[PDB]
Amino acid sequence: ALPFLPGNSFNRNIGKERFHKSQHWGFCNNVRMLVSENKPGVGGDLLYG
Amino acid sequence: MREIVHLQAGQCGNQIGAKFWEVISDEHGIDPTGTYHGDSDLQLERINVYYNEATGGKYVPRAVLVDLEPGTMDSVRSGPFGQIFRPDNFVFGQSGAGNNWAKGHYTEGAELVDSVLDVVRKEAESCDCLQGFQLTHSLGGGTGSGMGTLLISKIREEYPDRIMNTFSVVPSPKVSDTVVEPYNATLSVHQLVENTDETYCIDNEALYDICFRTLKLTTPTYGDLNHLVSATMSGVTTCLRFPGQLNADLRKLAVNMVPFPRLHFFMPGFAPLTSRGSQQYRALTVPELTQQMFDAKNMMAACDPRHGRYLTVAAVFRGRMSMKEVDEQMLNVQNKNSSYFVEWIPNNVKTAVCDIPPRGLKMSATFIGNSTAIQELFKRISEQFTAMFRRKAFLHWYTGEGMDEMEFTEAESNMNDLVSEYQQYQDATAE
Amino acid sequence: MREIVHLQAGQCGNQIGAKFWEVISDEHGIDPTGTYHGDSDLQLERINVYYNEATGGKYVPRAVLVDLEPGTMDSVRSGPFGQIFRPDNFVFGQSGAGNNWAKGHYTEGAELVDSVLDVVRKEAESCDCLQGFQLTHSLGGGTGSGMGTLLISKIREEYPDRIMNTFSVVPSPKVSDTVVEPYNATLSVHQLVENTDETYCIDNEALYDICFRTLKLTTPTYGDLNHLVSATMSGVTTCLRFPGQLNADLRKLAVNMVPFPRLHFFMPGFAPLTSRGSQQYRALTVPELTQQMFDAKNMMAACDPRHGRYLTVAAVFRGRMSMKEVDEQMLNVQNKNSSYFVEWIPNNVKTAVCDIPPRGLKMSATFIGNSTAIQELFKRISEQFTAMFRRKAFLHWYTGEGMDEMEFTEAESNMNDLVSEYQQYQDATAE
Amino acid sequence: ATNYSANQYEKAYLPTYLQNWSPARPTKEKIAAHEGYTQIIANDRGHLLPSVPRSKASPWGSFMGTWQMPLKIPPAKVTLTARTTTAADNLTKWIHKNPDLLNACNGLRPEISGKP
Amino acid sequence: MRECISIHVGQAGVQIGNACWELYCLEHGIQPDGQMPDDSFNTFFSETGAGKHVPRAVFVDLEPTVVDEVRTGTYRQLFHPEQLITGKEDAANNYARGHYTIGKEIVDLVLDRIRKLADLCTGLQGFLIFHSFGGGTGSGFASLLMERLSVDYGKKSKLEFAIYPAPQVSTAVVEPYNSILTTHTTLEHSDCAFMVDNEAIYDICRRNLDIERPTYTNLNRLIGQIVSSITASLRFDGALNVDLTEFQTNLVPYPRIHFPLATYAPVISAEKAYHEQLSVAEITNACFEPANQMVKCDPRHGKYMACCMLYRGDVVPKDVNAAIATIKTKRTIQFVDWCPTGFKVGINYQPPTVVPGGDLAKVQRAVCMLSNTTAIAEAWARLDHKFDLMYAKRAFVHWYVGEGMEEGEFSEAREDLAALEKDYEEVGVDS
Amino acid sequence: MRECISIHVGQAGVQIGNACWELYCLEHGIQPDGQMPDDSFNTFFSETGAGKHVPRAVFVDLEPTVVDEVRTGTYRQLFHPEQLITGKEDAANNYARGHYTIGKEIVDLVLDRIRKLADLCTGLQGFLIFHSFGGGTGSGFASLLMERLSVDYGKKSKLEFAIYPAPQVSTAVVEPYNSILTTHTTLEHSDCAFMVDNEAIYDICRRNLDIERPTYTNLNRLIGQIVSSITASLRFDGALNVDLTEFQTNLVPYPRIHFPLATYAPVISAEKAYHEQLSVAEITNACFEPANQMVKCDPRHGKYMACCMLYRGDVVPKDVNAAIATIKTKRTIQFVDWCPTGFKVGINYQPPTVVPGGDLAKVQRAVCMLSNTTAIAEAWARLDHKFDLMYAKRAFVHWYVGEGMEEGEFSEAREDLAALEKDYEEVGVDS
Ligand SMILES: Nc1nc2c(ncn2[C@@H]2O[C@H](COP(=O)(O)OP(=O)(O)OP(=O)(O)O)[C@@H](O)[C@H]2O)c(=O)[nH]1
Ligand SMILES: Nc1nc2c(ncn2[C@@H]2O[C@H](COP(=O)(O)OP(=O)(O)OP(=O)(O)O)[C@@H](O)[C@H]2O)c(=O)[nH]1
Ligand SMILES: Nc1nc2c(ncn2[C@@H]2O[C@H](COP(=O)(O)OP(=O)(O)O)[C@@H](O)[C@H]2O)c(=O)[nH]1
Ligand SMILES: Nc1nc2c(ncn2[C@@H]2O[C@H](COP(=O)(O)OP(=O)(O)O)[C@@H](O)[C@H]2O)c(=O)[nH]1
Ligand SMILES: [Mg+2]
Ligand SMILES: [Mg+2]
Repeated sequence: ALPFLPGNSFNRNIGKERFHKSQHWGFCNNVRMLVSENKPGVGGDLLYG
Repeated sequence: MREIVHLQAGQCGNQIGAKFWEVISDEHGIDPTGTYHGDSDLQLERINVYYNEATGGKYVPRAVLVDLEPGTMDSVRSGPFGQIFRPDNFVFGQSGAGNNWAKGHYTEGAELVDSVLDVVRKEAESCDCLQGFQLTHSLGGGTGSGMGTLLISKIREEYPDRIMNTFSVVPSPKVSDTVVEPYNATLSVHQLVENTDETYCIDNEALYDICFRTLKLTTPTYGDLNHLVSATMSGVTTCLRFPGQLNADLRKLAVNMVPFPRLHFFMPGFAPLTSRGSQQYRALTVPELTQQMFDAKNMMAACDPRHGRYLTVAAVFRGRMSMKEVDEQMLNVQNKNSSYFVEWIPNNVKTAVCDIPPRGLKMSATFIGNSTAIQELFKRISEQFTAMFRRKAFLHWYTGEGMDEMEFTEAESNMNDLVSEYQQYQDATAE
Repeated sequence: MREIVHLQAGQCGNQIGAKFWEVISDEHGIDPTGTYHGDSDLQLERINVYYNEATGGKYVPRAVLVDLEPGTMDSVRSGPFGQIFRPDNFVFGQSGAGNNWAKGHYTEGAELVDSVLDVVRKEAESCDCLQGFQLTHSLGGGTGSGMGTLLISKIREEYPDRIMNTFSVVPSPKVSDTVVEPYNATLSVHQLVENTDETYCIDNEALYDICFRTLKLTTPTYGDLNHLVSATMSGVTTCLRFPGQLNADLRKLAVNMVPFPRLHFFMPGFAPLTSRGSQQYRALTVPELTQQMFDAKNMMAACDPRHGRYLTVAAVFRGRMSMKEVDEQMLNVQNKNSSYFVEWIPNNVKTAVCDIPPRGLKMSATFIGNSTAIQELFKRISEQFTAMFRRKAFLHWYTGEGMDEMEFTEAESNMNDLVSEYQQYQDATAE
Repeated sequence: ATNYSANQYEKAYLPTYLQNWSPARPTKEKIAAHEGYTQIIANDRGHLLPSVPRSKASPWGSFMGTWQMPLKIPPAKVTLTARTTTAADNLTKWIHKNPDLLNACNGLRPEISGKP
Repeated sequence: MRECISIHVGQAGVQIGNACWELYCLEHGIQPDGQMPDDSFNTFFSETGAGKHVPRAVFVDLEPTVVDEVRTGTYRQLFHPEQLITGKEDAANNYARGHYTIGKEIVDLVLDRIRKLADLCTGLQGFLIFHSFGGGTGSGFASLLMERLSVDYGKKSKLEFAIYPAPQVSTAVVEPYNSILTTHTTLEHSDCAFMVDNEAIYDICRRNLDIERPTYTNLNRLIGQIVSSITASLRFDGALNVDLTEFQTNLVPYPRIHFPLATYAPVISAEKAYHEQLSVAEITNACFEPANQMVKCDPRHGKYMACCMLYRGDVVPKDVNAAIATIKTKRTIQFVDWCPTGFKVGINYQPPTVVPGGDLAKVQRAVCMLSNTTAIAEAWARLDHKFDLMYAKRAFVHWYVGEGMEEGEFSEAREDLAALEKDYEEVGVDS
Repeated sequence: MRECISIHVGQAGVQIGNACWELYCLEHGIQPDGQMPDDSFNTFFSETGAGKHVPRAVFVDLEPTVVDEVRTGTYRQLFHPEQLITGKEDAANNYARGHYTIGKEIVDLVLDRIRKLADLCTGLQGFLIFHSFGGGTGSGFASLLMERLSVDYGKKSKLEFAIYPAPQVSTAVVEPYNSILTTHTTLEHSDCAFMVDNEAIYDICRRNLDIERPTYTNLNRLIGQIVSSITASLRFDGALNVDLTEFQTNLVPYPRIHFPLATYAPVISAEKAYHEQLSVAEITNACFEPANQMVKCDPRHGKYMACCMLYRGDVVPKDVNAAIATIKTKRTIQFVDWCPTGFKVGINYQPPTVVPGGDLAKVQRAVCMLSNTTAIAEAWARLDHKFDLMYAKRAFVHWYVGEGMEEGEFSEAREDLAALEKDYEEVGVDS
């Protein structure tokens, strides 16, 4: 419960496992795009929204 | 009115740029969805400087995230403020350079630089009056140090009068994370002296010290490092967004920091950094703010200014201060240590005051300083480059791109006239 | 305003200063937390002399703790008044000097001299009008006697006119706790005699004498000893912190005490020291102060002034008294004991009165006397120096540090020139 | 190879502060500038040209093992404070007897202080 | 996006394939049937209509029985039947039979199968090609494969993991003839190599993991860990992501010297982790202990020209720079004169997973190091010694001439290695 | 931070290490598994990745069975397995095999384990080294390790606890040869010594501890008490703490005289302590008694040159000084002329702990003493007497020469000890 400032930040990554990454972005029909809006974030967990 | 287009290049540029946008978003009260949730009216009086309007009361950063490798940008997408950036701004190729300046500037950059130019030319023509662009990258890489330099080369031809700043990261002496670092460093600064209004030299190893001894963090990750550099990029354009007793902007330092067009390498530093045990024993005053500002440990570059002479100084301030005190300190520091300040310019220092402090803090300040101690960073890099380039080490990768050997020869030559012309001004008589 | 930066070097320097900061915290009503909980106004009127200010009604001492071994600093921080000190002011290396003056003054004491110069420069420029500095150390040690002499030689060059006191500890003949003690004591007075404004010669066996005989403590710890020394360090500057009928300071005593620049060694002494039983039969009067004041067994050095001539004498009284009785009592001892006062200076005694008594006590006084009976100390050391130095013993430790041998020969010469110069003012004709 | 200077931050990288409690590499505190560019000194595959002068040092470093190291090594700490004139000399000659030991990377760099 | 194809060759390559491709199933959670019971597996697997994921691998051998075990093991349904390519008759420890007579039969078939894996992927990053210098297929056919892969893909990376002959033990007599000839191909048709002999891992396993009676399945697992940490930054996010093209540029100073050395640490058992603290200092010193290189050579007798570091797990830029700086301040290490900054640093997030039935304990941080050194020059001198004394009297030559290659290749192959040994010497001479 | 590494060598080293480290666990509170059910323990123990404290010790022996008794003892889990280093075959009472042939085998391995231990230390004070003059491994290897330790660690102290052979009793015939040869090698590669012969501890335990049939454990407990009090000032606070550097400088007056004599007091039984009060004066007179030295030499046959005092328990600084004054005023204790002040006093607070089943009754106060004197020169005289009459007939030297050391090394080694006696003569002569 702290205001955002240099030195006021604590990682939540301690003890978190499965730092997997999704394949957001990528080419379809030779066009750069965000392929699929429904992929989860890092950790295989749902994003915001 | 006065808009800033935030350029961005490479992994260093993206992780710096990802932290930067959330930092001013807290300043302007923009939630991860993107809508206004702040309270005060001055939090919406100059939001068009960085944000672009979209339907439904949404604010869109005027960012252009560029990277040859598509996968650094999904980590940008998967962050807290991930879905605030428009996907059409994301530009990426298919094959990276691999710390190879030659790949990113000549062969694979030339295929990607068409598409980014369409983005910025759309962003430029959107706003009425641009103040100028702003790019964050690193000199020891392949895309930011590579393509990112060809971008700056092209904009200055198109847009000669607008300003163009760079919060670059220069490689460090003690620890190096790339063996072809001095090859990319010299091939890049040669571009920076020719087409750039301002450059800010940041070194991660100088950021490493401050997290250790001034904040006393036990495990400072790269997020805290990216927080420090973003706290500086906020401090330079803050008077452009909030009112002040004594106003300033990005051009007000440009004319006033650069005595000759070749010398635009400055050394930033952030004042109100105190360890969480030191907050108990301190006093929030302006005399303390100038004391920590000018201390050589507080610098975020890799050279001691006590070796050289301070050409010009710019100290911008935040928070509602009394202006006798912010003026008597700067006369005090110019007088007491007269040897470190050049004589042919009396009154080397520039001051500015912004009433609105950073969010959650009472008083703050940001230091910009031009000194003849940056020359060691070129002197050290040059001989780190001569010792490598003599033996034709790692040259087949670079000469396999078809470039001749004489660009390197004119790369060190344009580095080495600088250090001579930099050193002449240090050894200059007043009368 | 009129400030003092308390230096602190070595194990003796720290445990003396840890008691000293506790002593004056009670006078100024400071809790272990660091806030003011006193009652009278005068307890917070001139607190800026020793304490720096901070947010929240907090006061941090203006102290600089220095030690080469971290072991002494840990026990200071773990005391009751251990968290009061600011964490930045702690400065310390990794390995000790091992009672080697040469090790502490040249080889490792030099790596630590850059940082202690930064903290001292930090505290010196905060205070607007710095009266001077103050150091406490021991001459038989490795860092207090060692690096502690290097600081003095450096700070004099930067701040020449400012006063420089040292409450050093001189070795004792009857029992010695260091074998190589004569070498460090000789090589440091030679620093002291050139670079010092006043010097107090506190001796531990004299303190052992007082605790056993005067106060009659069965078990006097070193804390009780450190109470005795501090009770003098308060009395030198009490006229600086509280108003009185006739004020003084360091410079009023310094100007009036040393008739020649070479001779600045005095003996302290504290007047109202009574045992437990003796307290029943007493009556607080000014003559009872003076009777114990000049008694030779109250001295905290190992030299009896009945063997020499009192060059000039100070007495700083503390309490609400009469200016007639204080003046008549320094008159009576100046006439009864005619021979022990020099003949070429009339009225060899300097007096001052401060109204506010020490806390919990009604009346007190402090003794600072300069006499020729202090050459009894320097001749005493030199015999223990030439005895060891004839056989070149305990020397490979010293000459292995890279120092040469003429330093010992001149240091004895400067020491032996001093006593020959001290002797001639004992045997002096007026007319 | 060459260790440069962090200038203000050199205290952070001293050998003992980095928990390396052995003899360590030197620090190049000052450097000069080179006017103009530099000529190519090696051909392809990193071979030096015929015309350039080369060092006489061994191309494979200089490291001594236990069986290669001399059987009677004088100490590093030598202090001539009370030695007789000849006892000073046999110690000094003893150190200088084997030039290979002092020159190796793992070999000791002695300290000598004082005169008999 | 990033995708890689593994081109495992030979009985060495196939058995390595079982160990690594099991590890890629546990890392991603793929069941042995081939479905996940989130798109993080595209670089190695590839999905189909049925939801199954087929590996991006091509197992090749010239004899059936090793691959036949794979076709009926646990993962029989995991692999596509078409990619496990075999042959009716093998080379039988013969380069010529595996390069000119039997290889040309099935060369065309596999070059069609590689293309049918190439077109599925959009962004190819490179080919990881695994073979052995000893056997006929791993030496002969794998040498043909690189020759025909060079022409079809000019720019694509071709990584070459290899098993080099052990200095003392070898399971073949004619093997030095095999090793000499194939080094033509891995000199001009390869980009990087990772030669590793088994006797070093035999020594490392029994010294560190306490397994006194190892087997090839024990050895296959550590090689699976080495390839895993190479592509981890490609697979999961990191503070400093390092790509395949990154460390190809920053490991090879000259096109003929592209032969780095692998080094993995920590490699310790579960009992030996119960007593031992693991910190980034304690494992990065292990990368430079000469007892842990997976080739029997000592870097203390040579000098490093490039070192690439691959961190993984709970690691901080705190400890990375402190450990690297401590490495540099060591007189034991030797760097070539032209390479002052010879470090490439990669930091990843996902800690290494543990296979059940393995030997290592599960740990929070690890490292892999790739160090091009000139101390490998000693390996060829012994190799050219043994090839010399066999070829001086024409032993085993009738086997190779009968297959249908000229004997002039034998003498020519000896001279190229004769020139290559002098190459590793001239980089050792400083000016 | 105060830290010591123990390098115990040989059966005497291992059996002393069992008794010494059993004291340290009970002293801090570590359970035998390694779990503490205060950072003070860092001087000996090191925190790990499970919550343990593993010692900073290196047990080495050339015969396995002495170390195997540790590996199956109570403390099998406290010690890290890597630290206990053994070998197949032992030196078998032979300097040559311990120094040139079989000692050289494991000199590389134990140097690596020491390096890793020294890497973990933050500030290491020195190296504590326990061995014997009699055994081949305790003398031959320890001489080789000392010589190779100095080149690796030039400045750091190398203390030598050791077992000097007896005048009358003996476990060996050849030990005059082994004891002569090791002082010549270690005369220039050592800093201090505390030689203790076993009969001198044997008679003390008989006379004072009632144990008329002692064993080596009762001696090893007493040896541990000496080592406990030396490092006590590092572990817990005191009024006057001492280091390892402090007492090496004040006990070695000349470069070749580094053989003090240890003494402990009080040592009385529980039934004998009931009748006798123990004060400071009582036990400090016991430290000078000829009947209580653990070297069989009466210092009435010589003169003290330096005395190091180590007080511990319920002790008062005033009573340490009243004791020393009495000690000086008695010509039975005679001092050299060139050391008028020959004392080095340290004061510690924590009373010494008692192991259950031991010998000493637990006591409130205790004293330790390290007195360097020339009454050891007679001990060298009898050793040359035992070295001569064996050397005339060239007995036993066929063993030494057959191992690989020349006979000319026998004559030079005895010649140096011929000079060392004359060294001990000149300092004992008064001018
Ligand atoms: N490190 C390691 N080496 C292996 C392994 N399996 C086989 N080898 C090596 O392979 C060599 C023998 O050649 P192979 O690869 O088995 O056979 P090949 O390549 O198909 O050639 P041919 O036998 O003629 O068919 C031996 O020298 C081994 O060193 C393994 O699992 N690990
Ligand atoms: N004080 C004491 N002395 C011991 C102890 N153990 C052995 N010694 C002495 O050590 C001498 C023999 O050397 P050891 O330590 O037993 O054996 P070593 O050092 O391994 O040398 P080698 O026997 O040749 O292998 C004997 O003469 C004993 O006096 C012990 O526990 N305490
Ligand atoms: N300050 C900072 N520097 C970074 C960060 N990430 C990488 N770097 C620096 O960037 C350099 C490598 O960047 P690189 O990925 O090669 O940039 P690119 O080639 O343009 O993609 C290294 O020297 C790092 O020190 C970060 O998050 N913060
Ligand atoms: N009077 C007094 N003397 C002290 C105290 N603490 C230490 N000393 C003296 O300091 C001397 C040793 O100082 P030392 O530790 O060697 O100083 P350092 O080497 O600079 O750390 C001893 O002779 C002690 O008598 C104290 O609290 N009071
Ligand atoms: Mg085969
Ligand atoms: Mg033995």
